[PDB]
Amino acid sequence: MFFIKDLSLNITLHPSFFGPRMKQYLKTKLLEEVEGSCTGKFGYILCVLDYDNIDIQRGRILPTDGSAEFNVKYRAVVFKPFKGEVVDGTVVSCSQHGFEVQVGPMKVFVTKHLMPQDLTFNAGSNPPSYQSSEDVITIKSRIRVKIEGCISQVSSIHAIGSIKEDYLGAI
Amino acid sequence: RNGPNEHPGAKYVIRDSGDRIDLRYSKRAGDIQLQYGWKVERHIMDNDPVLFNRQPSLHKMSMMAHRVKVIPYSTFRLNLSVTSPYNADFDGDEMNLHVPQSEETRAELSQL
Amino acid sequence: STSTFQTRRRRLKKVEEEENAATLQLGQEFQLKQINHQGEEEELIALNLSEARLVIKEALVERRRAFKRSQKKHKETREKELESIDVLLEQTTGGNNKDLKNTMQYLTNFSRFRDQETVGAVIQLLKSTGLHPFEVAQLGSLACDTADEAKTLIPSLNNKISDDELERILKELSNLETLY
Amino acid sequence: REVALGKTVRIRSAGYKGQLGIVKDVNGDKATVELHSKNKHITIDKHKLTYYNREGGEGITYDELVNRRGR
Amino acid sequence: KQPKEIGFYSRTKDEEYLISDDTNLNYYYLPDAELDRKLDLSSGFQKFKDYYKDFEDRCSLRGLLETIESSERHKGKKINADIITFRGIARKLISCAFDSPSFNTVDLRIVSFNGQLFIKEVPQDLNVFTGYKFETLATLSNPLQYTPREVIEKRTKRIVSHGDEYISVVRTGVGNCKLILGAEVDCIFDFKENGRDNLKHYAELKCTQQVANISDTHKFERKLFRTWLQCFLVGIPRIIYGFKDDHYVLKTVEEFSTEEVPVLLKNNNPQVGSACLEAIKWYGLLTEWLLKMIPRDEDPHSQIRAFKLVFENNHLRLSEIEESDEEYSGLIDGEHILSNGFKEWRKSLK
Amino acid sequence: FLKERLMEASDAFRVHICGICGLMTVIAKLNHNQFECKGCDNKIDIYQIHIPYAAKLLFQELMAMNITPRLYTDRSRDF
Amino acid sequence: QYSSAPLRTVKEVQFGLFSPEEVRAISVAKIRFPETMDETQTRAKIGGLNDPRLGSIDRNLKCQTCQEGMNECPGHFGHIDLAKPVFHVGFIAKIKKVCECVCMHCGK
Amino acid sequence: AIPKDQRATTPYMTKYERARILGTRALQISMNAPVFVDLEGETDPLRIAMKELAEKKIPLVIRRYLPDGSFEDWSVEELIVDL
Amino acid sequence: VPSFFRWLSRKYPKIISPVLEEQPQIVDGVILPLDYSASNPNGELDNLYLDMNGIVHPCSHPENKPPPETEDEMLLAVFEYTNRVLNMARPRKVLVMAVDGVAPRAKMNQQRARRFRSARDAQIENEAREEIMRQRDAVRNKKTWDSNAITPGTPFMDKLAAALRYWTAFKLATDPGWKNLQVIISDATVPGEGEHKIMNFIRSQRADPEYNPNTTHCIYGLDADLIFLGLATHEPHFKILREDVFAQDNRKREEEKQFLQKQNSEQPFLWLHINVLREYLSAELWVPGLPFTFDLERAIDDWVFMCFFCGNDFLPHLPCLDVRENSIDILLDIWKVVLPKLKTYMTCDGVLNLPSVETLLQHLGSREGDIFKTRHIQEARKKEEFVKLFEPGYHERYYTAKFHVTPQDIEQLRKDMVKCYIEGVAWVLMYYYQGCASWNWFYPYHYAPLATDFHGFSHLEIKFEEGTPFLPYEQLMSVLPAASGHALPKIFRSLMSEPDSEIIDFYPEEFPIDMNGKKMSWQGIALLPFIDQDRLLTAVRAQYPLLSDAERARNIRGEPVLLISNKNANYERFSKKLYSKENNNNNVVVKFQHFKSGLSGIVSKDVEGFELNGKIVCPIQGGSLPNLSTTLILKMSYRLIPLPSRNKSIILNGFIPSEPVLTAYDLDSIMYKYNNQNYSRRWNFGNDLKQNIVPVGPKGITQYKPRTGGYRAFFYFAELS
RNA sequence: ACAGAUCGUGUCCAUCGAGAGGU
Ligand SMILES: [Mg+2]
Ligand SMILES: [Mg+2]
Ligand SMILES: [Mg+2]
Ligand SMILES: [Zn+2]
Ligand SMILES: [Zn+2]
Repeated sequence: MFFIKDLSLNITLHPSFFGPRMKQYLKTKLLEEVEGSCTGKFGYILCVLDYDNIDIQRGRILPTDGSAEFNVKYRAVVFKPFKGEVVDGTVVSCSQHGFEVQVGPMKVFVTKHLMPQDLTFNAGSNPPSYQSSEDVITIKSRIRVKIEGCISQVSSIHAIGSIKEDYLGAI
Repeated sequence: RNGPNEHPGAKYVIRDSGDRIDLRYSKRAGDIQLQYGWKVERHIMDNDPVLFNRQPSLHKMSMMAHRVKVIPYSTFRLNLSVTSPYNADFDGDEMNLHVPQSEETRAELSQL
Repeated sequence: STSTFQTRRRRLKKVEEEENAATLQLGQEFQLKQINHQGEEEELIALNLSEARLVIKEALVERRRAFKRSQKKHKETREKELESIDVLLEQTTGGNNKDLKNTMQYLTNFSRFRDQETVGAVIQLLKSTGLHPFEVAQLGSLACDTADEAKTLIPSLNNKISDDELERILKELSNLETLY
Repeated sequence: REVALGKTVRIRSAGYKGQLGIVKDVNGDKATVELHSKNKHITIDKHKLTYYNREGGEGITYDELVNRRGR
Repeated sequence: KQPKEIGFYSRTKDEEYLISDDTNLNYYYLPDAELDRKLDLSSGFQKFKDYYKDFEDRCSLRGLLETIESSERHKGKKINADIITFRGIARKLISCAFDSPSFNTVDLRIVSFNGQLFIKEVPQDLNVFTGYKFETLATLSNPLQYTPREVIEKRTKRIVSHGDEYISVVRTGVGNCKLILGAEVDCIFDFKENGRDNLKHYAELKCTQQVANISDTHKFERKLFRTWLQCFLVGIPRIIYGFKDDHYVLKTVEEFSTEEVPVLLKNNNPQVGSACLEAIKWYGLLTEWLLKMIPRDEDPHSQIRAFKLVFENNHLRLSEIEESDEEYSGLIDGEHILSNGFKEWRKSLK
Repeated sequence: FLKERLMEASDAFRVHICGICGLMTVIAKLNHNQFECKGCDNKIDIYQIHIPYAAKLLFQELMAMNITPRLYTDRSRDF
Repeated sequence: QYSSAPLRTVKEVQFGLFSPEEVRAISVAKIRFPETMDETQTRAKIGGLNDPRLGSIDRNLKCQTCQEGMNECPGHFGHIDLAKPVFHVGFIAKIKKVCECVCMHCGK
Repeated sequence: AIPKDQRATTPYMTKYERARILGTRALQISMNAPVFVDLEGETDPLRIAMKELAEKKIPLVIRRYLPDGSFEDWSVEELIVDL
Repeated sequence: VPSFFRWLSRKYPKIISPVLEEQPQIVDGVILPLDYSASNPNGELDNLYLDMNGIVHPCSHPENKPPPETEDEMLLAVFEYTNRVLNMARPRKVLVMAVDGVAPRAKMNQQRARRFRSARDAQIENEAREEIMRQRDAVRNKKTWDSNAITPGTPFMDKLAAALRYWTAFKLATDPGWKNLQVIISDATVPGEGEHKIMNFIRSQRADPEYNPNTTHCIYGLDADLIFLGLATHEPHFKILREDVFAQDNRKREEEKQFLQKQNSEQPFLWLHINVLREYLSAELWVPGLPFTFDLERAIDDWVFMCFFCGNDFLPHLPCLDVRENSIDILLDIWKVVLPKLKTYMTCDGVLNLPSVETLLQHLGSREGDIFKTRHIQEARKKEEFVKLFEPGYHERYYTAKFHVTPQDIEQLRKDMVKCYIEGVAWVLMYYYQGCASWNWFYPYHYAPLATDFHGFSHLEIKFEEGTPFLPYEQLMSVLPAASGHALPKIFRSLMSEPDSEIIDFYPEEFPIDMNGKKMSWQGIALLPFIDQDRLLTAVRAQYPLLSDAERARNIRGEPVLLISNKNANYERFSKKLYSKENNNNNVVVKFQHFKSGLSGIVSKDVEGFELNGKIVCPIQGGSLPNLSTTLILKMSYRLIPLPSRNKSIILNGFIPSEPVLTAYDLDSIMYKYNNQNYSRRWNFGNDLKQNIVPVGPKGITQYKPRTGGYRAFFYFAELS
């Protein structure tokens, strides 16, 4: 599921910083920029590998001011929740709406209408969960969950999960 | 500190992110310290390259860049040898003056 | 921020062929035969759960070593693993780096292969088939017991692989994941 | 709330001695005073020019601070 | 190793050497408004009250012996550490590496009655008064929350006196040998914990002149080197320093940290960082040399030997003083050290 | 100098144009730092351009004339 | 004002006609009432020629659609659902020519 | 599309290029960019730019665009100034 | 828009900051829960001392859509409002909710007046409705419950207290982000007006030896005095959250209805950070060449005292000080000009300096005539208490019209009024600064003296007594007006249903509102007779014995209840201390400080009846709320640690100063009285709401800003240059 | 619970035709 793509970034540098350290300045700019990003097209950017031959091209100077625009070339590991993909995670939160999963850095929700009516909200047990037959599921337990689709392309990225599928739950 | 009253003065002071300051209504001049990166709208001083134009503008010689010299009378004064390219006389002619607003335009007007 | 220029009338295509699907139909950005920065006609790289963890770990230690050498020139099991990448992340990436902790924890908890030789030979074993690297990554990461689990897990392998070969390399992967 | 606002004044000393004008704007120690005969505006120290009455009478110095009135 | 608190001892005036109380503790309190204000640190120069060596010979370890005896009585067995030294004295021992012997002259006597090392202490005004004044307005008797406002107002113009000395005994192990050191506490910047380790709650303060050029900057760097060596010897979180000028007016108060000081010190000049490394290595080398040839006898009844250590010709000259010398008679035979109770406790351990 | 006279010394406007439609009908909310194009439900490619207000008025009038003056920030060539 | 959208320069302009679906898609309101300010000449009529969603009318208040004032709001386009199709005045000649070119009973 | 051994453009520096370089350097100096030459007490950014151009100490590259779309990069220090 | 809000906006700009509230999204009929553990875009927040009385009232009987349900709708509304504000603020250390309960006799009389009125207007509106159906059965009246029903001692207070505990238990059980959050609930049994308990708790927490000076606290409330209350406690990193009213969009007059619904569902909120306002005060109270030392800490308390003197909810406003928007500046400049004449300050931790107050009031009376003349001129110009002779200042006419007494009586009455007014000023200062001075002080007058009075108060001393808090039943009797028989004991109803001598005098049937005292709103004065102490106390104590034991059980003072989660750091220690010992007595009390987690205080075994391994029933029985167990929460009593000494207003050591978000230009603008008149540019406050972030949270390890020196200061200067 | 007189910054009077002019 993990992919590495040759992404591109455009940055603007003030001419007051036009010193011999422009290369390292752009390096740290990119480093703090793409780390932890939540872009809706590529997905989740986790690590920026290949910290060599970044190949910072010449910076075209805008006619308006002295700033220069740079087009840096880099590769990084991406993370996108492709719809219809089976993934395995851990339970973190479980309200009456459903039990969430911790597949990667996301908050995929398994809403009550997705999995069958077998799962019941039993609040008597100390950890609030959906204790039922066909194996035991609880908080911080192994669970395999499918992805129905992608929502909220802007801001945070997450999806919705379902368990109603043969050889998908329990495990 | 001179203010917008004498010729060698300023009219506006621009701080970061706009926020224009007026030097004729605020009167707070003198007790204001100019930090680096600000902009000051000073008056047009001597040796300032400006664009001097006469209409109709047929050829490129109708547009010229001159050097500002402040004079104590309310009229435009020019050398007698530049009237021929302008095709202008002094029987009541009217001519326009344009000033640059950036280093790019000032330098390109001076050098071109 | 993009890597592919407009083509096939991207301005007003007006097709809207959904957004994603389980039976291939990958996104436009993640399409086969990607364009490399200097090269061209390079297929998309797919990483398994174990491969991605090794990649990020090796990148992190390389960056830490580079930073340490720059400073010098200027001048158990799962429990032990958590301390290692904790102390690696606490000084290499810097910043908030809140999102990185969860990804690394999930990679360590759900890691299938922990031996360099085994993960290296995984690609050699899987290169026999001409399957799309995404589904081979899915079968390498997700566990299985026989052909039924692999067939039911994803809908992209309908009659694309012979059952005998499918069960053969499924048992091969089963032993290659149970040996470590 | 400056007292020297809209009051008939006479300029003393300098090159405009004896001129009659009305204060228009005050900018700190400097104030803008128009002129009756001359069609121009001049700026001088507010403490210098004397102050007269709108209708007409005796003239006084800048001591009008203690008496917020005309004359 | 990580320093561990052993106990707390108080040495008030008149040589009373009280044990196990916090009557000589101070708390830091200095609002930024006071720093902004033009405080004077030279008023009332005639109000100085001195209870130091001039009043009586403070060069003794009777209080330290009493407090370690009390700690051993409370706990039992024998402390594994082999060298006892005052916090101030130990700093001067290693300061001779980069300081001339004339500037740093140290006279000490050792005792090996316990099969260990027992260091005995052996013996301008305006600057001292200004430092004491800065300490007085930089400290509070009781905690601020329990301090009335009128007490603060009186303190802002209080007299200058010497006292309220807080001594803490800390066992610090460096290398393969364990050492016990008697630290000095001046103020408590943060909160105070009762019946718990307060090493992280301690602090250290001093005064220095304002810099004008790079020479004064280098002098301040050397002072920071000395105080960082001090802190590394004891373990102190706060190294707050005061700044004074020609007019003796407080200007700036800083908040240096133990970990931050070496990094900035090395970043400024590589030479001082190399000196730091050389000093921290030389301290261990000197300790390992001291624990090498000194005759240690665990038998209490064994004959005690007295030594004198003088740093001459870049070497530590150690020689055993003859028993017929009057110094030994006035030290051991005269019962200057090794009190009757301490000797009784030592014999009980046998 | 021509550009400065036409823009800085005269009308100067900033508008947001959708990267798919090419029109200026983009809903921009600077308070929440988000943009949206209701025409093609686009939210991840919005560009800002600096054009004179007269040009914006002319484009709006042309759009009122059932004519679409789509503006693009990239050159269309080859494939 | 600061906008996170990247700043670019126009490189080409593509002309064309406006499809009947596109105008409805981009329209923010539907105009049906031909009278404006019908609320006792105090406020603006909803759905009229001066709909608030069309844009701000005075600087102090903001535009409901995008929440800026006049100096920043570029305005928004509405639409009118014509009862019957109407010939374009500027395309009458082109319509006649293309009708002559093609058959009047079949598209061939 | 950046040939070097096949650069057929003139090695000299045009008046428009000179004006643009001087203006850009002057604007950068005015907005507090680092200066690589001593000023001799000068205080006008434009004359500082001319002084820098005199000894060829301007770190800029001229990109001359061919009509088809290709281009070649010429350094400021390698361009002969004769006008 | 309220005058106070715009006044503080124009006098102190760049203070109001918008809330970056996250908008939940619903897709495919599924609403994604909000991530509580996510970082708050509005800055880090630790404490959320909140007033529940200011949130329950707006939900009940609003200007539109009244709640038809008796209690279910109100409980749902308060629950959703609490959830919204908690998500908006996102606390991380401690959340405290307070409910108004027993108050001092002063607030007592005031509330009496207020409610009695509310009852009168409710009677007017319901009789108007009755005649409305007359001119058209009894089911169409739609008579909602009166606002007087919200009073401690009523069963509604018990229902609210029960609902809050269940709500917080459900939130703690269902939210993984509440692992390290402590919830303190103060029901109506505990005396206080909602904010007094808050400041008492803040002062008690500040007295802890391990208290962190860098803790950030936020208070939610629509009251107009809590802004000055936050400055009175001298606690930096203080932010005030309130609903925005500057917009004031059009109310209700398809897709239009849905847009209007979402507009109401997204009401914005504004920040009122005072850390950046502290700089505003510091650049305002400076005095040129003052004799004694000057510090910001002593200046803010004096300003708070002056603001309280302008107008307080306890004492009536002065006749000269009625606008409370412009006279504040007048008295501020009077204090500034008279400060050099004094060799000391004005207030010292609540202690009032008599000569300073005497000089201030003498100067105010000297300036009183000019202010009265200017206000008369303004009123006459606007036009172009029955008798007012403006030439002599109508002092005698005012006395004879507000008291109807003879000259000797007016002299003795002015003396008594001065005495009681200075005593009340001292009492309100003492209450708002440190604890409560007295629970029995009252003002036996309906007005306040003016002019050249107050000059004879110098030869006096202030001395109060602790007293005892009032019981819920006597307070309910004192505050509740006539009728309003709901939520009342049967004994009180029987006492009402008989023509008693004290019933008619203390609680008549018609409130004379002829005293409008120069105003044009519900605002008025209390013409109701001042209820005495002995008669009401004897009546209540005589009616007590025959009350049922079950009803009499609701007469305990009570204690705040702690509801720490099951994953708290101190949870194991508390369980071991209070359950392993199984002492079965109220003697095991712990003294954990603020070093571990937070919430320094003393706890004790719960007296409500909480048990381990049990279950908690839903109090409202509506909405199908899940039934949780006691294995995830702990209900235990909490007690405030008594203050060892007076709450001295001294900044705690180690406090990190706030970075200046403010330039020196506006500093000198306020200092020199530049005003916005010189700034002819349109100062759009709406545009002033866009470009403000106001970072909150300590900046830098060092607690001292650079003030030259050497080493680090020299390096900083070189970097700046 | 809480629950405001204006204050403080304030933007201009436009369009269409007709005539007389001057370089
Ligand atoms: Mg002519
Ligand atoms: Mg000291
Ligand atoms: Mg109140
Ligand atoms: Zn679009
Ligand atoms: Zn708009």
